Amino acid sequence: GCCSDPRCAWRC
Repeated sequence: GCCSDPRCAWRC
C-alpha cells in the first residue's frame, strides 16, 4: 500500500 512509499505518504 502507498504508505510504504514516502512519495505516497500523504493522507496515508
